[PDB]
Amino acid sequence: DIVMTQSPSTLSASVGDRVTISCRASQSISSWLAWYQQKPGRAPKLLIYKASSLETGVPSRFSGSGSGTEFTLTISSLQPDDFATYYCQHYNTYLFTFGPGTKVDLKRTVAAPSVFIFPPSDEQLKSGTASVVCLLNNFYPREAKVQWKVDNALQSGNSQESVTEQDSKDSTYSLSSTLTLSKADYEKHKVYACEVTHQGLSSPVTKSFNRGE
Amino acid sequence: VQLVQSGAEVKKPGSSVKVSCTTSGNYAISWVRQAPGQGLEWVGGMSPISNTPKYAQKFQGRVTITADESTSTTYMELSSLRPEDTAVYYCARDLLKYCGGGNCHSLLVDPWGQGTLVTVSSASTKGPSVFPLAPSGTAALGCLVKDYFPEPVTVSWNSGALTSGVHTFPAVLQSSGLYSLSSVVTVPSSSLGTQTYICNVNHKPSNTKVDKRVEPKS
Repeated sequence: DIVMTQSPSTLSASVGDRVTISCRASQSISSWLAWYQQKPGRAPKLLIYKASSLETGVPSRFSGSGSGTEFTLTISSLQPDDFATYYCQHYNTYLFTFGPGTKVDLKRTVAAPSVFIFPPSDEQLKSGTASVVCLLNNFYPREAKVQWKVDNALQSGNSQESVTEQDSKDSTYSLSSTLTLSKADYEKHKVYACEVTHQGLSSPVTKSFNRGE
Repeated sequence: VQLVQSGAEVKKPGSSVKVSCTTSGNYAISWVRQAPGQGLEWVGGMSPISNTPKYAQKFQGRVTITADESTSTTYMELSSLRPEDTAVYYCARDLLKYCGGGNCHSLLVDPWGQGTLVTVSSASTKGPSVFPLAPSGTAALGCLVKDYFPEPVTVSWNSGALTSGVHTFPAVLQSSGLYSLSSVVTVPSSSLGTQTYICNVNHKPSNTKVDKRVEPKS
């Protein structure tokens, strides 16, 4: 019944910034709202309960506000430890229900990806499959679009992407997209291309090869 | 204070799993899971008011939570397992914290357990195939580490002598049920053909180790 939503899904900010993130309940939930912090692959930590009560031991730069359907979490001066995902949560005697989370990453200047394409190896082809890999290296911000084109035809459904965590030195992301085809399908076409759209690029960048060259 | 959890499990689809949480000096325990790439999802727990179980609607009819007070242990048994049940399952104490107007409220309070990974899969343990991502300023090259189960693999370059510029991507689960990952490195173009680049892949579950030299293609 009760649906918790959060906005924005992502926020980029600098150390020292004042950050505010929002949580909405689909119906009034009084002050029955908590906020949790989670770092990747680690148990979350309770920050705030009763909408505005700081949990014991939590740094006072965190505060919460709101009642009813609209709630906010504010960090008065964002610190290095605070890059994380934040979840709100409604609690009652029968259930707990979490919002979807807001991920806060570290702002830096825009950086366009360096793009590379890799044909399948002859060794993999000998076993009947072709993996074609497109690499986007060291870019910021995270939003990026990869489109595979095979003899100009836009591909859908036959690729998977993976992204690194933000780099601890240069604050960038890197991303791989892998197009997987059977050997027989791979041999039906000639031109394999990865087209990358990113706001650091005025025009999309395409890397391509001709099969067998 | 500590919540000690049982260990990681690989379970076939359709089967059931029973995960445990034991307190270190009795509390009401709740279970929250996180599937790969997804948010936190409450599963169910013992109520600190009624000392009886409460379940999220999505799992009602498929999860049973029990507690043996004589061993300070609470159990979550999830049946008819599906691929989307693959997740880290965390336990936490559900602790009555405050009251307002005669109504008292409980929260999931620190510390949580470390989590238990439940992987729902029919796949058998299998080591990867390793293929080169051959290089064509700055050049990129890499290794494709394909078709292994379960996670993880590790990848190093030149037996650890090459670390700068390396990105080893998180694995993806393929439709086949096997994992795949690539590891890439950027190097000076001028070093190609004089220097030797080898990826060292280790998959401990299958005790497989593979070294693959990555060179420009003729």
